[PDB]
Amino acid sequence: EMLARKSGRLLKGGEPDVDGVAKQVLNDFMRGKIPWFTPAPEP
Amino acid sequence: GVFAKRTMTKTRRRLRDLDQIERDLRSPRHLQQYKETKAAEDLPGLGLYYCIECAKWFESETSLVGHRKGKPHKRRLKQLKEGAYTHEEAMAAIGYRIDNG
RNA sequence: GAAGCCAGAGGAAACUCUGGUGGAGGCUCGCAGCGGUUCUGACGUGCAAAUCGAUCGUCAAAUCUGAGCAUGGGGGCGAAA
RNA sequence: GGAGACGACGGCGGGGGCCCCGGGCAGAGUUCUCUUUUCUUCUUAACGGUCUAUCACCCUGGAAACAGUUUGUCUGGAGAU
RNA sequence: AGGGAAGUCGGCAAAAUAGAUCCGUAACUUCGGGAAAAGGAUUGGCUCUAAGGGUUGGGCACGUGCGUGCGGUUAACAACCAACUUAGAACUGGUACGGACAGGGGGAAUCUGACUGUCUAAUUAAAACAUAGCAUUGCG
RNA sequence: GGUAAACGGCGGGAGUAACUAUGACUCUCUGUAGCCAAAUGGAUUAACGAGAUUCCCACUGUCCCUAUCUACUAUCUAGCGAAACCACAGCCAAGGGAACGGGCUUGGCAAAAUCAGCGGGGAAAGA
RNA sequence: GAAGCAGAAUUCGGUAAGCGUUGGAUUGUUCACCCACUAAUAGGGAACGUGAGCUGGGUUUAGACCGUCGUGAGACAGGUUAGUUUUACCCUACUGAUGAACUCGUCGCAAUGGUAAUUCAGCUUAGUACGAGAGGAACCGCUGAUUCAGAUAAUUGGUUUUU
RNA sequence: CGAAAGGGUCCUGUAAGCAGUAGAGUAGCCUUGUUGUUACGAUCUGCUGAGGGUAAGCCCUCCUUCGCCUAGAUUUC
Ligand SMILES: [Zn+2]
Repeated sequence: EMLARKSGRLLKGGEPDVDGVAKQVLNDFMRGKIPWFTPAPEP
Repeated sequence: GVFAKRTMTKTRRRLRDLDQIERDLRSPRHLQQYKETKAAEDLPGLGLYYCIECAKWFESETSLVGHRKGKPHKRRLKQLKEGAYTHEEAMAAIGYRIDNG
């Protein structure tokens, strides 16, 4: 909701578009726009 | 300017009635039930800026203040000053009454 | 709403900020014009051997257009199909 | 030596014609009520005369406490006002 | 009507949006843009109020409507003339107020060609062609 | 002899006895956000597009499930008036070796002359 | 009809085609499988033993890229995009509508052709039969509903050139 | 029977015109404000469920008017 109100992803009446914002966040996670990795097991 | 004027009279586009708005102005409990039937997270401005007379939510306090200067708000005020049509006035129009003993 | 220009406020100066002014662009919405995207479109011995309607592209320029003149088939011309 | 003789675009200023407004004479229409009303004519050629009209140029003089000045910042001791 | 893409290969078609004033406007970016992004508040009629202009016009002392020598910048005043915008307020009708007409639906992304432009007149308008930029070769 | 080293070929690194091209013969190869670079480390490229694709909100006669209204036709009349196509013709069923019947065989049957429609054959695609 | 088939729910088999057999999701794909509702979501033929109704995939004229092959024109293991067939007034069939002859008309008969209903639920039976328990029927009787069919417009919605 | 008309029944929504100590306000004349007054002024109120329409596929009307009528032509055991 905070991301939607910040980026202006509003439905009618200013209701935040959590569906579209979640899709955007998932695409950013998948396409190397948010940093993440699996740490290797320790020997 | 009315949005989608063709289907304004559909039941799924119905707005709140003037007698209900009068009851909201008179009793805060009835307004509380009406606001309970809504979800605050989906409301404009998180439901903080509300005009009871127009039964309307606004995105900001400046938006609400600017709406109060418009003629729809003044039309609602004039309608409320004249009074809402009710079942009791409908009874009095035909000269009927309720006998409870 | 580009350069140029005026004023005010700072800054040692260079410059920085604010309000104006100005009127640039193979910029943009869009009328004519030019073009020709779409539609189980009209028409299908048609009004027409390519027309009609709605819709659409472009619209100050690599824009549109007349007349005069030049290039002629082993050729010409071709932002090339 | 000059004229013939020359691009595109932008805003600004002058002039003609058109459009618009007021009065007046004459005519027409409206008129249950209202409307001193609504409408029509009221023009002036080429060619000449005369008096004038931005730019620019000339004379005096010598400008800082710089000045003049366009919507648009150009002009001036190479002489401004 | 009620439902709202359940239709269909596919929202094809239609519907929805639309003028103007005001609030407000993200990621990304070649910093120029994106952008009318998005999302909101309003608009009729009447009766008023306010603001924004033009033209003309100064007292003495001499010579006689002009020449000097002065003197003063409250003309900050009078007279006359003129037009269209902008802002503010009350009242009032309402099912509608850009009342017909005219008039963006918007958003998240992917592929693709840099862009403006051009061609298969009469089935293909495009990742095709051209383009600026870049690189090579030949020639005194 | 030198290469645009273009096409092309091309697992490396040491050696030597060859001694120059071709060598040949052994050996053996596996930071939950850093460092270094002239802020950035990019093509995961902005803008633009009647280019191709997926989804969301709004929206609705796309359906569900159809109904109704208007104009112009179709229809009827007066006048006017073609063309395509055409061996002959046009109800079917079973059989008719060459996997074909409309005509033959055997049956069902079968009654003048007509109008609006219709799209199963038959005709109909500059087929 | 048979089965440890108590009841309930079934399983296997027989006669039977009278009557039904449905939405929907998914095109990185042999589109076949998932989900639900339901009494049930049975299977086929009349095309596919070539073949003009409408419209998507095999699918393929001419424009264009990308991959593979080729010196090349070009071809293909391939992948992508955009792309012209456009009757009916004829005969038959079918659906309806007239009709000569028998004077006109009224009331009838009925050969022959067609033929129509379907399934579920609830109340009662009954918490009964049956059962250790958990559970748990049916016939007669009654009332609704699904699908189909034939009508109708009092009411309610829709439609408005009643311009 | 037809054309009108009247009544009913429906549809809309309160006609034209006049008036009003209703009307935000503005400008004049004077008693300079004491509905001061007059003028204009969306709108409001009254006359007024009024006006308008009503079969074209609505109803009634010997007893509300006006008109029409025993044809013409063709054919038939
Ligand atoms: Zn309000």
